[PDB]
Amino acid sequence: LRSLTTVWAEHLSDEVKRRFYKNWYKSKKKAFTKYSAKYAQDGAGIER
Amino acid sequence: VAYGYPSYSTIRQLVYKRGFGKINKQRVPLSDNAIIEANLGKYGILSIDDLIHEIITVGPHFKQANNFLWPFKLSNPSGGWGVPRKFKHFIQGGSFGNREEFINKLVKSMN
Amino acid sequence: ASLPHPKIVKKHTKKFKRHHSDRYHRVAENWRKQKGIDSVVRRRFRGNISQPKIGYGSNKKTKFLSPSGHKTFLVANVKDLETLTMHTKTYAAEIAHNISAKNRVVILARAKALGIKVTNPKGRLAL
Amino acid sequence: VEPVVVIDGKGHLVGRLASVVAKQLLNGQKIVVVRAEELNISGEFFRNKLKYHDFLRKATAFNKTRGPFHFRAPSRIFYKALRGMVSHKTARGKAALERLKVFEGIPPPYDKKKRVVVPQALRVLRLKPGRKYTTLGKLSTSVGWKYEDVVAKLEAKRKVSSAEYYAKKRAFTKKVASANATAAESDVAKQLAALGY
Amino acid sequence: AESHRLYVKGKHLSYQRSKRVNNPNVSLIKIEGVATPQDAQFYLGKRIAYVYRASKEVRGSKIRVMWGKVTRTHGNSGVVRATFRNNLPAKTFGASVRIFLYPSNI
Amino acid sequence: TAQQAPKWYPSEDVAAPKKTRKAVRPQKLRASLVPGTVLILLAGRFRGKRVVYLKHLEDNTLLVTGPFKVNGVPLRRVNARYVIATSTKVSVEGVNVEKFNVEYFAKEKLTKKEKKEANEIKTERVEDQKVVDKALIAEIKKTPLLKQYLSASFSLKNGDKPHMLKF
RNA sequence: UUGGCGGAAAGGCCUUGGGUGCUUGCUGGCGAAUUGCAAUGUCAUUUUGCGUGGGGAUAAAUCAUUUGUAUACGACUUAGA
RNA sequence: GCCCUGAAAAUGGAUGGCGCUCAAGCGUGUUACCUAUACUCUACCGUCAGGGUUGAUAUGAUGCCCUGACGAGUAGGCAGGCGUGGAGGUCAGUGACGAAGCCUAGACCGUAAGGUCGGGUCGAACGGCCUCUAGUGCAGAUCUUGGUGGUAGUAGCAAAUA
RNA sequence: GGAAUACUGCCAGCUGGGACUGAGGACUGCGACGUAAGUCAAGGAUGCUGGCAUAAUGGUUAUAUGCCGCCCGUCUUGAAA
RNA sequence: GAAAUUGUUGAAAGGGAAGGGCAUUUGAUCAGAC
Repeated sequence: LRSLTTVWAEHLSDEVKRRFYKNWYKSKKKAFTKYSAKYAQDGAGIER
Repeated sequence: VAYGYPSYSTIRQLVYKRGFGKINKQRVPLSDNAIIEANLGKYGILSIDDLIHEIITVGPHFKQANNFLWPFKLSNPSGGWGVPRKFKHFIQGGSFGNREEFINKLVKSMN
Repeated sequence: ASLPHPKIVKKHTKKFKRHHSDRYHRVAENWRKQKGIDSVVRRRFRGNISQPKIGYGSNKKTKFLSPSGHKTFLVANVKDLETLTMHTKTYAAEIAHNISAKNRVVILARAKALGIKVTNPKGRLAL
Repeated sequence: VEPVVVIDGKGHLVGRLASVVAKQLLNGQKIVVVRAEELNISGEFFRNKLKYHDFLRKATAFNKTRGPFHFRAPSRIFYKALRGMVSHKTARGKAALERLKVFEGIPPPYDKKKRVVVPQALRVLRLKPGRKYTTLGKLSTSVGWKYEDVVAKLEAKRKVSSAEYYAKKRAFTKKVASANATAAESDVAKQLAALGY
Repeated sequence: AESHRLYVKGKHLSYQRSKRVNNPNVSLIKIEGVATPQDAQFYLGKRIAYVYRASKEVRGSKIRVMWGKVTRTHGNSGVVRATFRNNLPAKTFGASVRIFLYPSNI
Repeated sequence: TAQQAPKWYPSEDVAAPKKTRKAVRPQKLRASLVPGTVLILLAGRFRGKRVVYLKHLEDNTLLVTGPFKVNGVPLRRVNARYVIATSTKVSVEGVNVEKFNVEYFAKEKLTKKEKKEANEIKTERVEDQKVVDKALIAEIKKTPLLKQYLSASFSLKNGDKPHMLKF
């Protein structure tokens, strides 16, 4: 088995995105922010 | 040893190519009929063919003729020995012993 | 411009080093034959160092010949240099390590006059 | 002569193929092997299974993790049979084996390239008719290879795309095979025959 | 044309050796297309050049050549022994050499 | 002193060599070389150029020309071993070649003082060549496709075995 | 440039239109020289650096402090604009 | 005849390994081919043997040259040499304008012990040659004396209440 | 009844290709071709040409590769032990 | 003012030793003849 791809939600809660930071307090939190651009468009990046 | 009967051809090539004289207790190449004249002139031997004639026909002075010739130094046979193992009798599939005429074939490869 | 000589042949140029001279610091590299009962080098096993022997003796007609074609002859002063007056084509002069920097210019100026090749005409030159 | 020679192992004896591939690598020739699962080995199945269990006994007693690693996948089973015909502990032998790639089925790009066979290593030409042999794929899944079916399913999908490719190939060439015919018995065509072409 | 090759390919196979001892003064070369000593009989005396590359120029090129010639047949598959002016470095087992067609006999 | 002296000295007179017994004799070309033959050059700038053999010179060299108009090979001399001789032949009758000789090709090697830091043809050489080829080009015209043959380079392609091919 | 196909390691394959170069399918003209009788006679790919002018986005980790689901020490799990 | 049973030992394991089934096995035959310091021919080294050579100028008659054969080696014998301290003679030797020593993956000679040179260092004695003489040549002796390592910033520096 | 061919043997029969060697240094000897002159493959290589003339060949040194190589001294029949 | 033994700088190699022998590529370096 090899992981083909991953598709995340449009909005991620804070507590799940603390899992991606070792020093959460000093950070712009800067996660998936460019990945949210895949949403806000009907058929651009997600469904494909 | 591996011995046999040599023919005229076999003797002739040995002396012409590998013929060496034992003169003054030194091994000297023949390369000339005068050398034989100096030593073997006492028995009526003048040229290299006179010496060979004493070998092909075992003449009255064979011993003096034969002893004048150095022991020949031959090479390994050019085509191999023709057998897997040398040290079996020629009858038994090896090489040593009396082979009647096939010493001519062997010696020429050695020659 | 020395006399004609056959091509210089050495038959062995790597220096013979004593056995195990590289292993220990006390065993200096100057050759010494191994006399041991169980020495591999002494018995001449395969893959071991080679011992000096007369078969390595150089050709007599080119023995002692430096690459230039002249045999070397250490000289001490002008008188000793003159000994090579008539023999420039077989011998070369050499100035001893103890001949002073001021004296050396004396022999070179002379050797150039007689045309005798000096192997080391650069020692103790200040420039 | 090709920069890479791709070999289909099906119907080849594991050893004789391995020797031929072993010599080629040491000679600077690159080999890629595909469909290792259908390699053949002489002998019954239960005969060859036992030999593998004997190989499974040998392991370093005081620590198994360092002992002779017994690989199960057919590509590795063939690979072991070849590493022993290469001086693999020397820097030349490492260079020899890096010229080698062994595969299950025919993966990509090797699928769209010509595959050859080694006629001196073929089961049909070597073995006597009526003997008994094995198929490495049957054996490897019998000692712990977990991907017999994944290969089998994917390969059938491979052959499907190949079957139509032949169909376009054969249909297209047939039309080509006709145009040259009507170009025959021509002034150029007849004279090349005297030149043998 | 796209073909500009005026030699015959070959592979430097190994040194001349016994089971345990190799002789670095004589090399083993395989000429592709040759399968019998009779086929190889043609190439005897032909010139051989091993062309390699360096990172430093010697006389205006980054390319260097080691010359040599075919001495005699080896084996039964038409492998040939070649002795070089300077021995091939033994990291070229499997390297490609070039067997030029001169001195031609034809 | 440094070392005392060598007690004896060797002679410094160069000894004359013994009288040799090596006489030079005329060279024997292989039967494959006949004037008029088309050759393929194996070395030099013009390696792989099919070219015409005209004469056997004195110093074992083969006077050879393109002809120059066909492929651009002038009147040259090449070694008897650096050529490939074929079965194709072109007539050389009525062609004057006896004018050329060894001294005709004289280079006048430049002095060591002349050093090429960074950076021509004789007039008489060119008019010599145009004289010969005009008698040969017309001869080529009779055999079809020969003219294109002599303008075409030679090469070896894959699958081509020299020991098996025929030239 | 238009459209598809390929996930086993797809990184490739097919197809549409137009523009462009050459064409040895056939016939011609013009230059080859001098590398001096050979010298691989230098034509490939692998990485990196240094400037071009052309776009594009503007972070974390570790130490230190802290908890104890951790702990001989490192390590581990938490918290801290 | 081959094969099979009879045929059971202890770390995992050995036709040398891989591996081999009209064999890459067993029996038998014919060729081709591979390669030892062996055999042949040649060059060079040395030893031994047999010889030539007063001839002036020019040196060496222990010289120069010709001819043939031969070359393993512990214990052991003989011979030619290399090297060190000191002595008689010689070079009317080297040297404060740098002796001797010491360093030098810089140079040359000798098969070798060794010899010479260049650079660096330092500062006051030393060398070649013919002979004479010996407290004359070290890897070893659980060697003698002095010096120094790895172990290793390790063991540890924890009884008598703080 | 008459031949051919195989096999074995012989040629002081002819001829091609490939490799390694070039030792010796005035003449002297033995032979051949020639009427002679003289020539020669006959007691050991010369003739023609090119490039380079510098680190290019080569020495040494470190490393890389292929193959080989147990730690010396010692007593012992036997030592890497 | 040597060696053992050590510090810094420079160069090189390093998949359960290191070193050694025969040959050559590579880098460095160097002599002689012209």
